[PDB]
Amino acid sequence: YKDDDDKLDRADILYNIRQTSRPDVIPTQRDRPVAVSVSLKFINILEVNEITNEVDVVFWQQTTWSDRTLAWNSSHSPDQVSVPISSLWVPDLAAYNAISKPEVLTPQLARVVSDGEVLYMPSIRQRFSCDVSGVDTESGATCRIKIGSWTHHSREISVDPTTENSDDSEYFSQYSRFEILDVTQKKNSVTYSCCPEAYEDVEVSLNFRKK
Amino acid sequence: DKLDRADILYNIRQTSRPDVIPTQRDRPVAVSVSLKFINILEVNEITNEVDVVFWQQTTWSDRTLAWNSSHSPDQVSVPISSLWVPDLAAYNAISKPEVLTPQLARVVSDGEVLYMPSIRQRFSCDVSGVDTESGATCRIKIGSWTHHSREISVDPTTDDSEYFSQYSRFEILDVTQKKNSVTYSCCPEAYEDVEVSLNFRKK
Amino acid sequence: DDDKLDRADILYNIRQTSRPDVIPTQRDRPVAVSVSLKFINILEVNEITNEVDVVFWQQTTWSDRTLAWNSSHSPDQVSVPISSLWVPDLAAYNAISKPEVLTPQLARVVSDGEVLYMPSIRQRFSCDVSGVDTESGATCRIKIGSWTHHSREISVDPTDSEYFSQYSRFEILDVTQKKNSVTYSCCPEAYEDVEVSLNFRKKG
Amino acid sequence: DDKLDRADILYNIRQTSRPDVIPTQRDRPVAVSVSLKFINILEVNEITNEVDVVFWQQTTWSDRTLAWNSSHSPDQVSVPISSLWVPDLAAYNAISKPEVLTPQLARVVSDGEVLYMPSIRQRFSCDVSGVDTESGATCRIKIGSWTHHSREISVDPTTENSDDSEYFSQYSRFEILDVTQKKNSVTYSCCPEAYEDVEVSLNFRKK
Amino acid sequence: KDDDDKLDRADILYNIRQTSRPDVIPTQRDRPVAVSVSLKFINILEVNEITNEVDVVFWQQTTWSDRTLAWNSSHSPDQVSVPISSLWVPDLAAYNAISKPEVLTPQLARVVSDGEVLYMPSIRQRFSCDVSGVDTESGATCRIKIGSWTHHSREISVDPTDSEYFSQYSRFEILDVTQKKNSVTYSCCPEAYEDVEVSLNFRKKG
Ligand SMILES: COc1ccccc1-c1cc(N(Cc2ccccn2)Cc2ccccn2)nc(N)n1
Ligand SMILES: COc1ccccc1-c1cc(N(Cc2ccccn2)Cc2ccccn2)nc(N)n1
Ligand SMILES: COc1ccccc1-c1cc(N(Cc2ccccn2)Cc2ccccn2)nc(N)n1
Ligand SMILES: COc1ccccc1-c1cc(N(Cc2ccccn2)Cc2ccccn2)nc(N)n1
Ligand SMILES: COc1ccccc1-c1cc(N(Cc2ccccn2)Cc2ccccn2)nc(N)n1
Ligand SMILES: *[C@@H]1O[C@H](CO)[C@@H](O)[C@H](O)[C@H]1NC(C)=O
Ligand SMILES: *[C@@H]1O[C@H](CO)[C@@H](O)[C@H](O)[C@H]1NC(C)=O
Ligand SMILES: *[C@@H]1O[C@H](CO)[C@@H](O)[C@H](O)[C@H]1NC(C)=O
Ligand SMILES: *[C@@H]1O[C@H](CO)[C@@H](O)[C@H](O)[C@H]1NC(C)=O
Ligand SMILES: *[C@@H]1O[C@H](CO)[C@@H](O)[C@H](O)[C@H]1NC(C)=O
Repeated sequence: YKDDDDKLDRADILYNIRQTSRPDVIPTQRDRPVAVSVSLKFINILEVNEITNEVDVVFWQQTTWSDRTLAWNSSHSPDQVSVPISSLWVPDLAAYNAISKPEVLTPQLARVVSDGEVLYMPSIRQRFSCDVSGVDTESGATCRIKIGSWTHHSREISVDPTTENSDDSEYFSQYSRFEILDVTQKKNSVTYSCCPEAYEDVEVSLNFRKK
Repeated sequence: DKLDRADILYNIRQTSRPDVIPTQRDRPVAVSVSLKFINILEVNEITNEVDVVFWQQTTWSDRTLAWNSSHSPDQVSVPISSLWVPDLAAYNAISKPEVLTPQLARVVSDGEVLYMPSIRQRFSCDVSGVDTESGATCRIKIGSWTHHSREISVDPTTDDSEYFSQYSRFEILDVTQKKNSVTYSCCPEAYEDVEVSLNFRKK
Repeated sequence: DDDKLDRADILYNIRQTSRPDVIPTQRDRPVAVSVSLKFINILEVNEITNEVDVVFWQQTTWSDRTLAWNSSHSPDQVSVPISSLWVPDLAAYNAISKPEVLTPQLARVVSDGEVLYMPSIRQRFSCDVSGVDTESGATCRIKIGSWTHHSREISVDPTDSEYFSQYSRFEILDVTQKKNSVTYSCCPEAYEDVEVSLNFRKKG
Repeated sequence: DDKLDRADILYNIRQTSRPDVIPTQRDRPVAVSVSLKFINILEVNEITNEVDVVFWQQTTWSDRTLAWNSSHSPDQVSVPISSLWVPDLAAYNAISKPEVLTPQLARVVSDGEVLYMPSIRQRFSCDVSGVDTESGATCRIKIGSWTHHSREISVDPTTENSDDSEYFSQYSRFEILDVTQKKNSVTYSCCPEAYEDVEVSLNFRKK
Repeated sequence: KDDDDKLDRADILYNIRQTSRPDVIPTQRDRPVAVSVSLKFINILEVNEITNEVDVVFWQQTTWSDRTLAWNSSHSPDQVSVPISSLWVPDLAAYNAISKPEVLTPQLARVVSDGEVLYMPSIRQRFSCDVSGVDTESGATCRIKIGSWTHHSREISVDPTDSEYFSQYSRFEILDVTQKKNSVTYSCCPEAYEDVEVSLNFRKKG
């Protein structure tokens, strides 16, 4: 703050974050799962198949977590900096019903806050297999997207689904063939017969309609 | 906590040889492959081609990666570039395997390594009778590309209802796997591969 | 100017001072980043889906005057791979494809410390196409800003078809680039963005 | 087998192996053998004269500086091809990048032979006329080095096809009739020297 | 006949990487670097009559010299293959390309012992150009601008030069190909940038 556009300060913070960050290791502070907070803000619904139950969409994946080893006294340093994600540890998030690669359309940077929180918001385009039934009714279709960690169980990573549907058309495209009805993010946990340990995910329920 | 996990990752990088196969004694390295399908995206009966998504459940061990986890974590997530991985290939594939998931493996304390990419990939196989109640049966041949049977053995394993999409255009009747071997006129040595047979039909 | 030795040394100097991940802010002032798009063709237009497939030259310029040298007996500009430089993390907010880059990824660094960067980009967008079969034409807006830097770190300044292709199915009516400000009911600080207005139509 | 034997052989290869320099022993060209074994014909366009196919590029050449005594050690190993010199093979009538569908590894034999066989999907312009008849279409593919003279790289075409059935998809909408490979040396106004290739001729038709 | 001393080739390659400067224009004598560019078309695949776009495959014959790479070819090879990773290469771009160039060949060059570098990627790119009368006897006449992307004329000068490499199975034939020197000057920047106009005149067959 104040002296925020201090280039030397910024260089040093980044040097520090690199001396300290370990990108392949989960920043479990203590014992608790890393609380990974995830929220999708959709931008567009591009392609929709009534027949094959497949949607093409574009969403901003608002993602956050803390690694307080990264932290620093921002008394006379800047409050945040931007850091290429290849430098930081990043939750290994994935969509379990994804049917195409997550396509990132944005620079792969993240903000680190002086308190050790990281804000990561990539713009993603991706296809899913989900219920497209009734997309032309006016109760609308409801497409459910499941996202959590691919390899870290619940005692290692937990998903917080805190989200608001009020600001939703601050994000969505005025020019879509579709319109958003509601977005519902519910936290739940999934186990698997083969395997111990429950994996936290957020279930993002996308309610939408052809205009 | 994470200084343990950090140090376990250091040990893995010390010992691991991502390019050399971890042969115990003079035994083959035993690889378990088990496909659990999630989607069947496209199917052509005129060309005999299929576009599927599946979780490739894979396990083997390297005991040199093992550690005493009395008072340290039991497993850790590790980037597969740091480990040896079986060089597996679907012999009858017709697209590159597109991996949909972070390329991370789980390394267990005993030296077991758990790796399971979600894969999207296209195959040429028998689609005759997809529109029929008895369904088409498509076999996918997965084995090692460079290691013959004395270096790598591929052992199948395993139920399917817990993975496959309800919203699919198709349903799964049955998925069965069997160990198979591959030889060639030109080439001495046999190659193990698992034959996954996907029996399926339109809803 | 072309004395090769001067050039290898200027590039060595730049790689010593260049901090490719750190913003070149000076005097606790933002980095000023002029952006201007020069459209080069409009390849595919879809009026049912409101998507446009365009190819454009993105004139980008800003300065880091630590990179400066005394060119009194030295070349005034050099070409420098952008791997070696900080670059504004520009993104198009209503893009729907990743920016496919058709050109060598070099920049020109000028002895005064100004950096001239201009990639040819083909990218699909979600914009307004209604009226493209009308003489007043479609108007399609593209919003470009920094992805992670708010206004106090990065500013984006605003500024015919000397560039546009004469073999496109479409003709350009006008282009206007106004500097608008973005905030969200979410995050405190404003983001500086240049809204580019492309008014164009089909020929007939 | 024996892991540290295998590790050590890898170390040895990475000491001696020069991935960017041709392995010319006793000053004559590197012989490269090339055998294509088609796995499927996925798409043919009869009017645009283009075929899309899948094949196994059986490639072998020798690099004797790579050799070791295999009395009490493995006979071959697997090696990532980026640790090795590979021939710079190209298909002159290819109209798409080669899409390698398999692990990019090779087998180094203890006599210094390299064994490399990528599975490849590529599109070619060739003759697809008569694909619906039964003398068939014959699609000629031309492969050779992109930058090396016959004096630097030589191309062995030796090739059987009695075993075509072992490779080709039974479920293809086409059937192979024959595949013959002929060496062929080409000169260029550009350059003094001639560059060898191999014509592969894919005589095929629908079923 | 000493083209094959493998150790000799190792050392030349060693010498090249020591002297080479992959990100520095190799300007001799305060000359601009002279780059010859020459296209030998191979195919024309997807001509679209309405969008006015064509899809071509062509071998970009490209050459220039860097005398600092030169060695005595007296008792050593005349040329060597070298990865372009290790050499400077002109930042050439097709100004009216609407797709990225897709290089279909190993990205190597030949360095001759005089410092001449021969570089020829086979390329497959999509262009926005005049495709009027493709199925007439006059043909379509599609022109392609290829120049340095960041170097002006005092830095790089681009110089020009049948149908001997064009595919007979193409649905098109080549009438003529002409290549002209050219400049350019934008109401934006002072200097002029040299380019090459390549004029491909062609038509459907029959
Ligand atoms: C509360 O919502 C969030 C939760 C977690 C992480 C990020 C956000 C977030 C950040 C955010 N910006 C900062 C930011 C941080 C980091 C990366 C990119 N951006 C602002 C902004 C402005 C213009 C383009 C893009 N992003 N904007 C929105 N809508 N949400
Ligand atoms: C027999 O089962 C296996 C055999 C070998 C390897 C993996 C498995 C396995 C692991 C597994 N998970 C852990 C894991 C290990 C490693 C990588 C990713 N995941 C659970 C889980 C849950 C939610 C998303 C993802 N993975 N889940 C399933 N179904 N199978
Ligand atoms: C206002 O003009 C600009 C502002 C900022 C950055 C670049 C430009 C600019 C540069 C420019 N050239 C130099 C250049 C600099 C750097 C990179 C590429 N090119 C000339 C030229 C000519 C033929 C192809 C390409 N570029 N041309 C145009 N029209 N604009
Ligand atoms: C005459 O045979 C060849 C000549 C030259 C190069 C390779 C071969 C070759 C090798 C070969 N295998 C070894 C190998 C070496 C290297 C890479 C992959 N494989 C076995 C095998 C069998 C099933 C799938 C994969 N590979 N199989 C066949 N059919 N041909
Ligand atoms: C006037 O001719 C040229 C001018 C400038 C640059 C290249 C050439 C050139 C070189 C050339 N060959 C050498 C070479 C050098 C380097 C890379 C690839 N090849 C021969 C050859 C052989 C087989 C495939 C391809 N090219 N062939 C043709 N047609 N043109
Ligand atoms: C941060 O630094 C300031 C220096 O003025 C100091 O007063 C303050 O106590 C420090 N805070 C912490 C938590 O160390
Ligand atoms: C592992 O280490 C613990 C102490 O850390 C020791 O008591 C034990 O004997 C060791 N071995 C096994 C198999 O637990
Ligand atoms: C640059 O150098 C020249 C001579 O080397 C000198 O005359 C001049 O004062 C220096 N500084 C500037 C800003 O030109
Ligand atoms: C191989 O090794 C053995 C023992 O090291 C040695 O006696 C022999 O001469 C070597 N060469 C051959 C061809 O056996
Ligand atoms: C090397 O070059 C020099 C001068 O360019 C010449 O005198 C000599 O004949 C050449 N060959 C050898 C072997 O020195």
